[PDB]
Amino acid sequence: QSHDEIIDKLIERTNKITTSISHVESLLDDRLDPKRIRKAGSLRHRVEELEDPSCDEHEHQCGGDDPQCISKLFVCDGHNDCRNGEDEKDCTLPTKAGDKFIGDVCFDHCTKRRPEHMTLAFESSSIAAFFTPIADLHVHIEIESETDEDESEVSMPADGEYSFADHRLTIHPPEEDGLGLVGEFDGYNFDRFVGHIVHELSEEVCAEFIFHRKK
Amino acid sequence: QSHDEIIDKLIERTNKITTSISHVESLLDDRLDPKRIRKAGSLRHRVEELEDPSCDEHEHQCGGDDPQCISKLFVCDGHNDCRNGEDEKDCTLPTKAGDKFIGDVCFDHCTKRRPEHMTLAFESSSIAAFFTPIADLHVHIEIESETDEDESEVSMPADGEYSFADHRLTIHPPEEDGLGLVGEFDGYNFDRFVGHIVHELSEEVCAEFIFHRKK
Amino acid sequence: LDPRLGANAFLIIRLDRIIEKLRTKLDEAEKIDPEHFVSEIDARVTKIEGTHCEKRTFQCGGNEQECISDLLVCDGHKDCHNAHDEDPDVCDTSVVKAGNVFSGTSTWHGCLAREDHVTRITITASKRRKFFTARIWLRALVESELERHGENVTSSFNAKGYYNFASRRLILLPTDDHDDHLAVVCSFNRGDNERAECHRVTEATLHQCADLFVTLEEHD
Amino acid sequence: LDPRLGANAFLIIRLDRIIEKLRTKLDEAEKIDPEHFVSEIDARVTKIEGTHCEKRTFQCGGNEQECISDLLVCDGHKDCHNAHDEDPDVCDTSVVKAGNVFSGTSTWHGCLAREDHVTRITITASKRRKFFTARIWLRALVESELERHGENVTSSFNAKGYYNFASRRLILLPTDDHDDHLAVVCSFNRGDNERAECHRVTEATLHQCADLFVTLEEHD
Amino acid sequence: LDPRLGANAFLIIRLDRIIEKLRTKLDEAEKIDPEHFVSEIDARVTKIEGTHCEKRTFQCGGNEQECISDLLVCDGHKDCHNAHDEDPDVCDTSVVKAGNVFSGTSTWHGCLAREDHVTRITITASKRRKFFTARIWLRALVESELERHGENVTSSFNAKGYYNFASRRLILLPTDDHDDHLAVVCSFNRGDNERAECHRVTEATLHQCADLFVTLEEHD
Amino acid sequence: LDPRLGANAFLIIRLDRIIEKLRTKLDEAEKIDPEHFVSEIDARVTKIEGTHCEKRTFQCGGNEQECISDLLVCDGHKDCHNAHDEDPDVCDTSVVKAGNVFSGTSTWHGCLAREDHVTRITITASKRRKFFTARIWLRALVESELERHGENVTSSFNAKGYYNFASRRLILLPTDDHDDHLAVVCSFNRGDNERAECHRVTEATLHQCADLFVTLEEHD
Amino acid sequence: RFQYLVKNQNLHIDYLAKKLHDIEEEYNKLTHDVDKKTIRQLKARISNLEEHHCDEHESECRGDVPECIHDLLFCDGEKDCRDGSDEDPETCSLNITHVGSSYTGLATWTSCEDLNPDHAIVTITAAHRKSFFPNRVWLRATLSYELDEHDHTVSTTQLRGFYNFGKRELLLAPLKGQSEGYGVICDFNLGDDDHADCKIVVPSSLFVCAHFNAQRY
Amino acid sequence: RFQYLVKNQNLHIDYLAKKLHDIEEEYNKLTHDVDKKTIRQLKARISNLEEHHCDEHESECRGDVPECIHDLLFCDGEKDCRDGSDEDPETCSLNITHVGSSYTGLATWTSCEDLNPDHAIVTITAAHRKSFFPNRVWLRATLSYELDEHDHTVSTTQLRGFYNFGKRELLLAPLKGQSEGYGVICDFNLGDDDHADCKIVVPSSLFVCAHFNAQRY
Ligand SMILES: [Ca+2]
Ligand SMILES: [Ca+2]
Ligand SMILES: [Ca+2]
Ligand SMILES: [Ca+2]
Ligand SMILES: [Ca+2]
Ligand SMILES: [Ca+2]
Ligand SMILES: [Ca+2]
Ligand SMILES: [Ca+2]
Ligand SMILES: [Ca+2]
Ligand SMILES: [Ca+2]
Ligand SMILES: [Zn+2]
Ligand SMILES: [Zn+2]
Ligand SMILES: [Zn+2]
Ligand SMILES: [Zn+2]
Repeated sequence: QSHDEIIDKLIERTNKITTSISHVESLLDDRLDPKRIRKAGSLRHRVEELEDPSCDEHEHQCGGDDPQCISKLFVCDGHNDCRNGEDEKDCTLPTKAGDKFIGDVCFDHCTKRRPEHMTLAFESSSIAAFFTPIADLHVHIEIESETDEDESEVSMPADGEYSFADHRLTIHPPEEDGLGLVGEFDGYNFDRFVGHIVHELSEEVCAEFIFHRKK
Repeated sequence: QSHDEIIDKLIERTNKITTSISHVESLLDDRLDPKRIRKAGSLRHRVEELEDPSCDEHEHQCGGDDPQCISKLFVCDGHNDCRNGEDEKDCTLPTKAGDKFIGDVCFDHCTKRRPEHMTLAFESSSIAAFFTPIADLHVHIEIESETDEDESEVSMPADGEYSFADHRLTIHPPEEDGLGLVGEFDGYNFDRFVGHIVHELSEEVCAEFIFHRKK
Repeated sequence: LDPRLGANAFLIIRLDRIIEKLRTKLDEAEKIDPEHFVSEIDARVTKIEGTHCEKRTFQCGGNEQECISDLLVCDGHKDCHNAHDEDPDVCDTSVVKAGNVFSGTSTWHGCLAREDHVTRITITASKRRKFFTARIWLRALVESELERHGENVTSSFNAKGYYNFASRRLILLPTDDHDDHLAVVCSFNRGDNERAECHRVTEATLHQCADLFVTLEEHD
Repeated sequence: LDPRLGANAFLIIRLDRIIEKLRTKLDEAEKIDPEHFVSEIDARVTKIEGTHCEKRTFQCGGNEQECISDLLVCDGHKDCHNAHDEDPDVCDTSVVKAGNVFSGTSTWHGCLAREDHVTRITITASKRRKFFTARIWLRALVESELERHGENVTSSFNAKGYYNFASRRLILLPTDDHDDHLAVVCSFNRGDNERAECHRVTEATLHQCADLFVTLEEHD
Repeated sequence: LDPRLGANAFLIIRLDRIIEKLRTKLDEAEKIDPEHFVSEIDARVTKIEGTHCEKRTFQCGGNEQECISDLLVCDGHKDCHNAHDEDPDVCDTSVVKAGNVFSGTSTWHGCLAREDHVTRITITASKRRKFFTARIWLRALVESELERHGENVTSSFNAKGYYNFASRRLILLPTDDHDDHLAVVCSFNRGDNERAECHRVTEATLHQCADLFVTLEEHD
Repeated sequence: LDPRLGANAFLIIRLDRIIEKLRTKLDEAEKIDPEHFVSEIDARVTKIEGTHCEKRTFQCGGNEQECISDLLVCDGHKDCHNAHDEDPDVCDTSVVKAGNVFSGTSTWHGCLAREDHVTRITITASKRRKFFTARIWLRALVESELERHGENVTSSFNAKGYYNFASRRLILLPTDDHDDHLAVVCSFNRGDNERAECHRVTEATLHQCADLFVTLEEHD
Repeated sequence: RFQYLVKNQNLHIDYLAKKLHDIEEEYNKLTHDVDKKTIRQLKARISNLEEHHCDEHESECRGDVPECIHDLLFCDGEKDCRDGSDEDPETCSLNITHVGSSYTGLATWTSCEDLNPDHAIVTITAAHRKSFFPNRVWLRATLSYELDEHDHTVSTTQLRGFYNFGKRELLLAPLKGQSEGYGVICDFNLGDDDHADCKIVVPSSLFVCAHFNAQRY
Repeated sequence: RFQYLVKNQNLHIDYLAKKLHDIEEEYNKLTHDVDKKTIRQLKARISNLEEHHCDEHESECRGDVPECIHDLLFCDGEKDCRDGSDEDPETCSLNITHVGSSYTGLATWTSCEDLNPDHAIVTITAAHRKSFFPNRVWLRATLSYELDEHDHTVSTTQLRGFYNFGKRELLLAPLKGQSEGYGVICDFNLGDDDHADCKIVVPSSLFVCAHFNAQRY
């Protein structure tokens, strides 16, 4: 009631606040939830795609409340070319060695197997020390086919690069049938990208697969 | 990175949990929120009033999942008369010395002043050591009237008791006009009670005021 | 750094007492169930309002209100517009699952000079004719731990009866036990399958000899 | 600098005891009020000097001295040259606000063989005719905790009367209580509205049966 | 108990760093506003969908869609069925409150060999005819910190114009400054009153000489 | 008891280093596999003893020895008395699963003045006719990182061929690459599906131009 | 040598995390709180069984004091209730009389047509509130009820009427001159603006031809 | 002598409480999160401007893979979409075709009647789903639109039709033999089950007589 009850009151009150504190720290973290950011930013992108092009054909938009067009050859090159800096603050390579991506077909008018799925394994990836804007990749495109007369499996290897310029990895044609893969990343996602199979020469789309990062 | 970064990781994690902990302690407190209890229990009462009487005229219901009727003369008497104990676990006197209650009229067919308000000040309150079921009170009923021919003020004093038996304080007639006050408490509230002004002899209701505890 | 690390413990030890005390709260919380209480009031009130259907009829969903004979109460064929007369929750067999035990105090006010004693209704068996689901036929054991000349005695008897989903009524009649026992009757009108309101009655008039509020006994 | 800072505390702890003891002094100070005491003497003396106005008349400001009939004492119309006969402080209704309670010892020397007991005058109600403000009409309850044959008894009665601003007199007559009670009469001549000088008297002769000095009871 | 109390401090000191770091988060949180961002997309998209009303007309509430001439845009009389053409938020005078300053980069692509420079539109004055509210008439100062032969120069001029609620357009023409300056034109289509999309143009053809995205400067 | 408990730790800390060092041993243990090594010797020796069946025939279980034509090697129909010619382990498709990569040093001694370089056989695709299982048809990529005039070059070519369970032979011929590449031929006679013995040869005579021992590359 | 005290501390924590998850888990396996919209309906249902002093043509203030004021005085712009409850938004909500508003339930007829329980739908077709007389929101609606559950014929009578803020009752009658069909009375005394106790009446005597408890949408 | 260290500790705390309240306060003065029902409407509005491959008579699965299946196959009991999105509840919600359902907006006519923008109300009067043919929820409704904004006359035509799960479109036409009025098409491609893009058409050619963006209630 003195050196006993007046000491356990200046304690049960220390906690009664330590709660109200972390309680807010939560409500705050809820509005900074990065998962919410990308998810929303991702939505923004979809819109940016509908709007008339913000910059010329071969230029990179730096966004922000004050736009600036710089050459795509400058995105992630080591030099601060944009006032805001976008051209240099987001240079993380998504498809890096070891990573695997599973694609679910949804429109196939050309592949030789018209497969249900299509795995995309990234073997190696190296960036040239003097040209940061492009990372070169080596990939194995795996496929599990199965008909009546037989049952085949495939793992065609192909070279390819990833351009931080527009988050688009181009995978050079594996087989000599003029068919290559071109997946362009969301910008904020990186665990799912639409993969278009095209005729390199023409650039004709003839197969769409939604690729998910196999985690 | 060793005795520096491995020590601030076994710390920023201690908190990362101390949050998830108090986070739940909150969700729990939210379902035990006493303010919610009474508020709901209060609702229960309103219903108990519509249902046929649970016990005889002069008996107290102990409630619970197994009901038992005991004499009202046993509620808060010092002896454990009910199996569950209700008759003895809720014996807190609401209107105790010092307390003031403001009543808002809403139906007045008898008071001499047909006043807009009506203050109820509790001067003294004492309980007889051997008869706990009834607490005796001394109250001053204040009134602020004001007409054309004059402007009166009143502070009539009256005796009265509070029966834990049914949370009903009876205030004996102040003036010799056979008019007394009878307010019955919610059971769970205690900061608001409906005050009926009646003719003691008859027990006729002729004035209703909602009394709020002036806090 | 022995201090910042050896002290970061007096910080953790706290969470240990906290997390523990927190266990006690989660125990208190399970006792004060809202979605349950509310249901008690709903049923409590609906009892006053009274189903808008004549005796022996089943009232359907508060939206598409309509009366159904309890011979279809829960027969397997969609009879109400909202099919509320086949809604699983209405026909939970578990209310009177064999092995369920209900106890409570039986206050007498009608046909016996008995002191407030306890009754213990326990379901013995329960058949459900596959060609007539509207009723759960069942056998049960009724015991009454009451005090008589001297010490504690036990007046028990075997019973047979049925459970009606429509009214959530459980009727238990004596198995011809020629010792003249009062048939027990329970209604599970309380918003749950745990508690029921019972009465001891004469099989003939159904006149109420006593009030009995039972509760399903916990199995732990 | 652990010393100059850890010691600058033994300096602050001091102010803590000081500030506290200082609270006690502010309590002692409220009891010895000067502007109040002085007023007691003023009134005390004016009582000896005596208003220079004939009975039933109101004396105005010590500068523009002049007599006014208490039928205007405080009627709402400026009657004195200095208007002191409408000065708020003269007509503070609060002196006899309903609910005010005055207690004190009633020493008897005239019409009763009573032992020095206490009287408790408490204002029940108070009307003030809007067309005649010069008077506060009021009802009150007079109680007298006195000892008689055996133990403590209470001789009380209801009273009706009025308060006159001009003379700060409060007259309370019995509400025809045919038990023959002595009308009480108080004057608030003491420089404040808290204390008053009273006497029990016969309504007829106004002969003084007893002396009673009351004080307004604190509400805390 | 020097230990449990002197240690209960190392517990409080924690909350001190916490509460502080928490301040930083509340600062980060104010930068990432959702209800605002969403609005940017709404407007961003509505811009693509395009109001279903012909040029110079005001589209009303997405529920009771209907076209109104901007001569009523915000005139004081309920013209739309939903009255959205008088909704306060549509006619916030503050968008172009006198004293507001907008800056931003002006990229040139049409009528001048200028290097990407900055323009600074600042509202000088703003009258609003009480008998014709549909428009905010205003004067403003346009400055352009651009580099020429040598160092930093400043090509500024005074302008007069108006703000139209209906289209949230701000038109600023030169005050006959015979130095031939390109009239500026801003639209506040961005979901807020802080940012606007502008263009420098020829008052005649309204041909777009340059793109300019301004932002209201903070006053702290 | 601070000592017996605070010391019982120096006892546990030990198990921590132990358990860790123990991890290293479990790593060393995975490298020295017995049931595998033994198999290497079995096959190694059986190679000397030589299957008692004529070329292009499959030897069955060491108990019920008997010869089967590799056109049935693994066709789906029980052909041997012990059915060893359908035993799963004989027809593990995985030996040459598409995506498998084999590397190793190619020492030349027959048709090219090449310095000991490395070859990298990697299976591109693999079909298996459902009406003729006895063979795995496959396409593959053969690369040879060899040094020529100056620095590191790469002489690669696409190949087509088949895998025969009976002999665990993998034959890879050039896809008509008119650059004249030596067909590669591997036998997985080593007791496992990881290692194989290869030779570069002329598709005509099958004359051996070089020795190449490959190993399946780890995928981690 | 150094992590000897840390390697386990992180464990004592990895511990708490579990003893807690095994709690947050046992939590979810517990009935959640009830939507306030439910309690509201109870307080309503209940408040409807309790005794009420307001005499016909009068409804009680929504305040804390159950004062009774005449129906003709709710939502008229002048504080008539002691506390002004007759004018606060929660009372004068037009939520009910909004154009297009539609309430339906299962009509079970007890007095004017063979028809076996069928679906009734009273939906608002237009409604204006005369600027100078706010007490009433004059409106027009349609009452439709299925005829033959098999070929799906359905009767659709046009109605006229108003909505009483006081009684919180929707009162509609046939337009006069169209096969003289039925009328309909809906009480929204159910607690919120989406549930009502409707009854198809005979315009003439307001006599209950059939009853149907309705919901909104 | 003893509280000399406590009397202030409680102060250091009474302190934090304030430095925090002055935070929780500056918090509320910040825009709250947006109701998911809003984002949903955006993702919708947006998704409607994006290019879509499904050819007339086909609608895309609601799954993550934008696969196109024929309209005649949604909600028929057999997983037709790669992932089964054509059969999950969020797709086959009857929420729209519920009896009594009513949608209204402001109809602004562009081709078949003098009428100046007036209120349009398409409300569902009855609707059954043939047990063996789930793809369609056959129904009946009423289309009402105000005539004279002054005397409040209002047209009420009865309709017949169904609701297409695929296109998420409500298609109603006049019953045939009642003044040959109009029909109505409502697309609920707006994201949720309460907003729709309705257009009053001429039954015969589905030609747009007028358009009105509707909401439910
Ligand atoms: Ca750059
Ligand atoms: Ca007791
Ligand atoms: Ca049935
Ligand atoms: Ca006067
Ligand atoms: Ca207007
Ligand atoms: Ca075989
Ligand atoms: Ca009013
Ligand atoms: Ca009938
Ligand atoms: Ca399907
Ligand atoms: Ca027109
Ligand atoms: Zn018995
Ligand atoms: Zn006396
Ligand atoms: Zn300029
Ligand atoms: Zn080679």
